[PDB]
Amino acid sequence: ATVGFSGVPSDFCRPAPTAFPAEPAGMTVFGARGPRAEGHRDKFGSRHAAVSLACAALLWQPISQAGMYSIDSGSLAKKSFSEMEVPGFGDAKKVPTIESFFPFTKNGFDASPALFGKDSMIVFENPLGKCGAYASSCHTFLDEMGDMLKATP
Amino acid sequence: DDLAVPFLERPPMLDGSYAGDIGFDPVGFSNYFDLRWLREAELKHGRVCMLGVVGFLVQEFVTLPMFSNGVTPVDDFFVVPATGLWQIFFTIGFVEAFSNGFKLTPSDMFADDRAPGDLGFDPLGCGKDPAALARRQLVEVKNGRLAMIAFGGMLHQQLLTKQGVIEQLTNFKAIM
Amino acid sequence: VKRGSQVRILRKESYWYQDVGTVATIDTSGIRYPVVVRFEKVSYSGVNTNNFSLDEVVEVV
Amino acid sequence: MSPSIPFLKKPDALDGTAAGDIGFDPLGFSSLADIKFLQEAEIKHCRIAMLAAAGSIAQDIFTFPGYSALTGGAKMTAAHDKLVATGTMGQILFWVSFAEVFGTVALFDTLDGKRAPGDFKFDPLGMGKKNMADMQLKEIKNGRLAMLGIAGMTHGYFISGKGPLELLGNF
Amino acid sequence: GDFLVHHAIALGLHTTALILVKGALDARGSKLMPDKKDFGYSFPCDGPGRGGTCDISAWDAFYLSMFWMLNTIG
Amino acid sequence: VAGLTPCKDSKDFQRRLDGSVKKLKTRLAKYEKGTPPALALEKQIERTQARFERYGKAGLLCGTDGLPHLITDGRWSHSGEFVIPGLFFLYIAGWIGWVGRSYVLFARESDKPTEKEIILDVPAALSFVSTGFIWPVSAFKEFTSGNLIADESEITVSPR
Amino acid sequence: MDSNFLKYLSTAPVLLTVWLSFTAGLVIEANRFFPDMLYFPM
Amino acid sequence: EKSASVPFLSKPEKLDGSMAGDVGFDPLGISYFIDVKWLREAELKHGRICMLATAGILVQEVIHLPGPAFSSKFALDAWSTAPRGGMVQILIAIGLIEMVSNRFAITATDMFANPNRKPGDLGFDPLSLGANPATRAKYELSEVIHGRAAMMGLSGMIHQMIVSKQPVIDQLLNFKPVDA
Amino acid sequence: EMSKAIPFAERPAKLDGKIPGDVGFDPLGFSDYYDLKYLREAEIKHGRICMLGALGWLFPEFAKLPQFASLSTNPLKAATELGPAGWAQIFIFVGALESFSYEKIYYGDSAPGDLGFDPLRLGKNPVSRAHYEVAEIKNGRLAMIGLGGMIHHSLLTKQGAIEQIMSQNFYPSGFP
Ligand code: CLA
Ligand code: KC2
Ligand SMILES: CC1=C(C#C/C(C)=C/C=C/C(C)=C/C=C/C=C(C)/C=C/C=C(\C)C#CC2=C(C)C[C@@H](O)CC2(C)C)C(C)(C)C[C@H](O)C1
Ligand SMILES: CC1=C(C#C/C(C)=C/C=C/C(C)=C/C=C/C=C(C)/C=C/C=C(\C)C#CC2=C(C)C[C@@H](O)CC2(C)C)C(C)(C)C[C@H](O)C1
Ligand SMILES: CC1=C(C#C/C(C)=C/C=C/C(C)=C/C=C/C=C(C)/C=C/C=C(\C)C#CC2=C(C)C[C@@H](O)CC2(C)C)C(C)(C)C[C@H](O)C1
Ligand SMILES: CC1=CCCC(C)(C)[C@H]1/C=C/C(C)=C/C=C/C(C)=C/C=C/C=C(C)/C=C/C=C(C)/C=C/C1=C(C)CCCC1(C)C
Ligand SMILES: CCCCCCCCCCCCO[C@H]1O[C@H](CO)[C@@H](O[C@H]2O[C@H](CO)[C@@H](O)[C@H](O)[C@H]2O)[C@H](O)[C@H]1O
Ligand code: SF4
Repeated sequence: ATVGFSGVPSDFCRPAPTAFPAEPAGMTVFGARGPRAEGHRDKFGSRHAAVSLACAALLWQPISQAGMYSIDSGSLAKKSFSEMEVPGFGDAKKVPTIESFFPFTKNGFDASPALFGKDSMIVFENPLGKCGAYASSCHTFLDEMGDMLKATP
Repeated sequence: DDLAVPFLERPPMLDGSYAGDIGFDPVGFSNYFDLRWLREAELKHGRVCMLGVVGFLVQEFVTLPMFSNGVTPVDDFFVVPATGLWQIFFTIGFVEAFSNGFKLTPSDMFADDRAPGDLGFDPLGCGKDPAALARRQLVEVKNGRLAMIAFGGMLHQQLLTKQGVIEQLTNFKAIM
Repeated sequence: VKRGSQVRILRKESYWYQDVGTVATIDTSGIRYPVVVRFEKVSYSGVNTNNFSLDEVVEVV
Repeated sequence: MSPSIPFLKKPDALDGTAAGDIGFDPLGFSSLADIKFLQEAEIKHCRIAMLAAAGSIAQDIFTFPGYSALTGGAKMTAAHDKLVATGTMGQILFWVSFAEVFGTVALFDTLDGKRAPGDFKFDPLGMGKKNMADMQLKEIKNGRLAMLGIAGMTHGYFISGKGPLELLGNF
Repeated sequence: GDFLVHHAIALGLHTTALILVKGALDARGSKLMPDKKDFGYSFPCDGPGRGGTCDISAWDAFYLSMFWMLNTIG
Repeated sequence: VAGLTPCKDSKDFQRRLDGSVKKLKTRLAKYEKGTPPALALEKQIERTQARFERYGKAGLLCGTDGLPHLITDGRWSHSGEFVIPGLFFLYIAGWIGWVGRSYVLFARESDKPTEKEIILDVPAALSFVSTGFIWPVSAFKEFTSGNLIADESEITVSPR
Repeated sequence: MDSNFLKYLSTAPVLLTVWLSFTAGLVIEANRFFPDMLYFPM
Repeated sequence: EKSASVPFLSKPEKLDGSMAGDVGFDPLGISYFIDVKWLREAELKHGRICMLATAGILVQEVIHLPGPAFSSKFALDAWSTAPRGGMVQILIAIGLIEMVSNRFAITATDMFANPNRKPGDLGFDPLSLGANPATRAKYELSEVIHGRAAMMGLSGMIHQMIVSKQPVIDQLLNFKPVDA
Repeated sequence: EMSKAIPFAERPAKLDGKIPGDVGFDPLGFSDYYDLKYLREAEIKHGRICMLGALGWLFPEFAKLPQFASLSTNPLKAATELGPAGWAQIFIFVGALESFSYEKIYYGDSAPGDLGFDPLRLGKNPVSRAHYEVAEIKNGRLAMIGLGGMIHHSLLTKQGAIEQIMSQNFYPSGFP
């Protein structure tokens, strides 16, 4: 007989390679273990991925709160970069800026150095409330089992 | 001899040949890109920023008769005619092309193996002396880095306070 | 061609024209159609064998 | 066996050479994770918690002028929220992240074995040249005590609304 | 309704053309009777050999299309 | 709107709904309340009303006959009428054909292909059935690798 | 189960009947829970 | 000769005990007709998805992302209330993940073409926790048992949510026995 | 043996990496079936078309010829507005250009995409020539992607690319 779902094309008369690549043992965090070109793990290894991610976060910190901040009025005021007008580009007085790449305000997301901000913050809702596993105001599963065992027909 | 970051190993590609090399490459850009290209970029940034700092200082006090004066040097740019700005841009492009000999890309910029930052510009012949050449290479790179940071600071603080650098220093107001 | 070889038929009137069969025997006596080809596909008449000449068969690779 | 837990066998990944190593790993997290990563994490937590505990106590004792005006007299995590709106926490986080980029580089040097865990070569006053092992044991012990202490202070604040010293004065 | 009857007409035209074109192109020979041009245009059949060869002529294709042409014009 | 009126606002569609509901209610009037026939007819009325309301909101266009008409020209406003339904078909049909062809080849390279075609090897058949979910890229891969299209000189043909 | 009985169940008509009954059930249940779908909803 | 899990039934022939979690449990004999490598890959994928599913159903009842769209303690209601574009994005991302992680070998005919490919091994070990031979077997057994437990738990959670119409924690705290 | 683009798959047989712009990316194997020189020429022509198209999708939003000032900044609306005569003249110009391509494809052999157009003699240096060939291929690819996106964005928003960016209606409301 045939055992189905072998995963081997030659068993099913399907095209396949003849020499399969060997599997090297190397890992990249935020990457995978598999065949790679020579020097790939050294040049773009876990160190590369992690340090690049750290740089990306440090650059996110300015980007998240991107905007022209001015104290000319006597208080710190934020104005979108889109407000600025640029000479020498004909009709387009107002030109794309970083907000084009990162439209936080359009979606109503209050970004911050850390991902979430005051207006847009993770919401923690307490599930327990005032309930108790037994002999509580809330009628729990254990309460149901106790009542059932003490019930009277 | 001393390393910029003692707890990190000296980067492999930084062997001290270039001026100002204190083994500072913690993120290892030299392991990805050609160090000649990186040093050319560093020197170009530093020179542009040295000129930019001197311009920030002069523009706040002295304005050319043909142009109008903005409140701050960053606003002088918006005040000045757009055609004039375009002319400056195209002149800079022509200068770059001619100085690099129409070898403007990483592929061919150093095809003749010219020293990074060496565009043959020495009208007064200041760098004829070798020892003076080395000392002035160190001075150039250090002053260029300091001017890079200083131009960033001047740009951002001028945009914030809406007052020139010296005007801000004379009338310093805390942001909050 | 030799015995036990795959040969493609080149006879237009043949049920197996441009199809591959296996040479079962080649008669050197000097008859008109010496080679004998077996086929897995049966013809309309129900025969899976035929006699062909050396010019009506080409060895396949 | 384990000096700390006599009835449990010494963890395999704990040789005992590291500062503060008393064979305390009943759950075997060292067998799961690289011990260099764990040592770096422990030293980091130790230093951050020491600064945090000293900061809670020192904020109870004294407050810088201007910061009181901006935070409206808020304390601990409420001061955190007020000064997030202020923008000061943003500066602290920016510069701490700038430090932590090179911290990541140093972490990978540790994992490559070139750097000892937690060794940033920062000793301007030269206090560790006499007995570095002794100082390291002191640092680890004080850091563990500070982690527990900052836990206690923060949860006491969550319970009562009062800082460490104010709580102790108004239990 | 016009759409549906139009596509019925398309079916009719295409099937009549199918029968007629097949008859014309296989008139000279097929794999069943590879020497049909020898027998001509309107021979009855080739016998019950080779599975049966009823209606193996191009005339038969005409005869079979005529049913379909009548259907389509209907 | 193309050449007709929206079905949500057509007196003909409303009249058809009314007629259907009235037929069902006349059939219901002769059955006691709560009996299986009454419940069945009530459910029929509810289904009719739901169908008509959903057709109205779907954005279907309706002619003077009061019946929805389909715009199968390519207009994206009416894609759900022919194109998306037809894409689902083409997906399923390519799946079926690809797995069937794969099984034909699998049986071809067997001891008894005819036995495999009358008495199937259902483990391998289910294998192919599973494979059929990426049939577009698989079929194009076969085409470009040359395993799909046979040469003109390797296919039997009748004499001219 | 007997391998001969399993081969019989693998015979073509049995498999065709079972597969088409399964498909008919699929269509019938789809129409039972989502009836009167003259269009893809968009 | 007899299975360990079901004593009266004979040991499944294809289950040789090499795989983690193997107690000879295959009463219906799927392994006879389906390759155990494919079956184990499927088992691990199901168990991993159900581990994540149980964790999500339990966690997103107490903590949510900001916004009315993401504010739903009931998981079946979250399925509908969460932004549909986001859900389609997740679907596309899962498809790309399947493709790349399986290295274009995503079918029953080619999945295990490479001898190096092992059932359930997609090259996922970002922190390299599985490089220790001593703990590797224990980790494998824990993963299989966790997948099984999470599969059962997720099925129970989904259907008890269908019945009660309340979250899992909310149901257990305010239990109301089924009435019609 | 292994593709550069996809490290876990074998290199396509026809794509050996020698030709410009080759990273071994052919997951569906077009190169095995179709003539590689024809494919390269088609890719180069598509890239040139889309480079000009992407430039002209945005240029009217910045400046318009005085004759076509009234025409919409939306490129599709401007296409509708132009009128048969101007479109006929553009078509004749394009066909005259494509007569040379017809001659080079059907009655000549040459490097793919080589129509003899190098008036400024920028391709004489071999190293710069290699960089420029790869740059043309890659900029063409990016322009193809960008212009397809731009066409679909203009379909949806019924506005120009810069106008869409400025108004931030990045997200669709459904089919048009
Ligand atoms: C509920 C609705 C319904 C039903 C019951 C059917 C039923 C049928 N359709 Mg289908 N069809 C439908 C909707 C429906 N269709 C719609 C909405 C469309 C528009 C997209 C089509 C388009 C369509 C086509 C294009 C074809 C059919 C065919 C068929 C018949 C055979 C299918 C077959 O053997 O599949 C099993 C699959 C195979 C045998 C594999 C080969 C054939 C498939 C269809 C190829 C699919 C992939 C291929 C690349 C598509 C290229 C199409 C292009 C050349 C136009 C069958 C009677 C076929 C027919 O009539 O042939 C004479 C056929 O070719 N249908
Ligand atoms: C790198 C800097 C630079 C260089 C090397 C350079 C060289 C030359 C040369 C020789 C090669 C000529 C022949 C020339 C001629 C003119 N230049 Mg020019 N120029 C530069 C910079 C600026 C700026 C900033 C402005 C400007 C202008 C004008 C005007 C028109 C004035 C007017 O409009 O009255 C005329 C006639 C002004 C302008 O256009 O103002 C709208 C203006 O602001 N230029 N310029
Ligand atoms: C690196 C380096 C240097 C350095 C340095 C520096 C800056 C060193 C700084 C060291 C610091 C700040 C150490 C702080 C330790 C704090 C502890 C242990 C707190 C414990 C709290 C407890 C137990 C508590 C508590 C409590 C709880 C739980 C709840 C409360 O209700 C009650 C209570 C308060 C009792 C220098 C500059 C010298 C240079 C040198 O070359 C090297
Ligand atoms: C692999 C790997 C990694 C990893 C990882 C990760 C992310 C691992 C994550 C693992 C997770 C999330 C495991 C979750 C298991 C859940 C189970 C067993 C639930 C059982 C529920 C039951 C029995 C139930 C029930 C119930 C029901 C139905 C009825 C209710 O009335 C009661 C109740 C609620 C009790 C990392 C990223 C670290 C990298 C590393 O290099 C490699
Ligand atoms: C041959 C030759 C010559 C020459 C020449 C010439 C004239 C060469 C001209 C070359 C040109 C015009 C190249 C243009 C490339 C444009 C690209 C790549 C655009 C990409 C857009 C993207 C990615 C985008 C986008 C976007 C999308 C889609 C969505 C938006 O919301 C956002 C955004 C805008 C970002 C000369 C004449 C000198 C002679 C010489 O002897 C040699
Ligand atoms: C004739 C006509 C009719 C109606 C409309 C209109 C009036 C405009 C007029 C003209 C229409 C025209 C010219 C339409 C042209 C459409 C175009 C150019 C569409 C372009 C589509 C491009 C697409 C998908 C590109 C997809 C790219 C993908 C996945 C890339 C993914 C990749 C990634 C992310 C990593 C590396 C691998 C790979 C695969 C490269
Ligand atoms: C970053 C550049 C990447 C370029 C490649 C993008 C290619 C394909 C993009 C497709 C368009 C994005 O898809 C989008 O459509 C949905 C329509 O309901 C949007 O749905 C929602 O989007 C916005 C919030 O983000 C809201 O203002 C809209 O009112 C809402 O419709 C989602 O924003 C997203 O799912
Ligand atoms: S039945 Fe067909 S074959 Fe037999 S004789 Fe009559 S026509 Fe010829």
